[PDB]
Amino acid sequence: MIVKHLEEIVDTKDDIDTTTWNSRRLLLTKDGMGFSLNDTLIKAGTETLIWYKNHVEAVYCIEGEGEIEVVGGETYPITPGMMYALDGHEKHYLRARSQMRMVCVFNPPLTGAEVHDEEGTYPLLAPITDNWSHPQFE
Ligand SMILES: CC1=N[C@H](C(=O)O)CCN1
Ligand SMILES: [Fe+3]
Repeated sequence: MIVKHLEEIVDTKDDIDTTTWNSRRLLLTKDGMGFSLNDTLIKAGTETLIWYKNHVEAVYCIEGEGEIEVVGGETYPITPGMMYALDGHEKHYLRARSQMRMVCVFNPPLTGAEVHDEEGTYPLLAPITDNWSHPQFE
């Protein structure tokens, strides 16, 4: 039996932060379920190109608005309750207008290595700057 909680996973090694998303890993390869499961926040304003050549992924949007454009296919608006699945290993752009909370399922499981690698993703547009700077720490 396995029990976890999002509020324990955030700000933790299972919460992987990138320029365009924040991925809270719920079931890992270690957990041995046959799939990985996470809760990903795609940040407002971002664009990411995505292509998983070695996995199929299901995505279920429970918050926010955006779209997914399939390279060589259609463009599908994302809203709460929309779900898409890349059974065809589709190359695609993922765009968030507001922050999107996505529940995600990978088959086979992603590994910590692939997540940290950012295997299959290419972030193209980051969120707008909050006036921050690396050499500024005031
Ligand atoms: C569609 C997507 N999957 C990744 C994941 O759930 O690991 C998060 C970033 N975006
Ligand atoms: Fe995706």
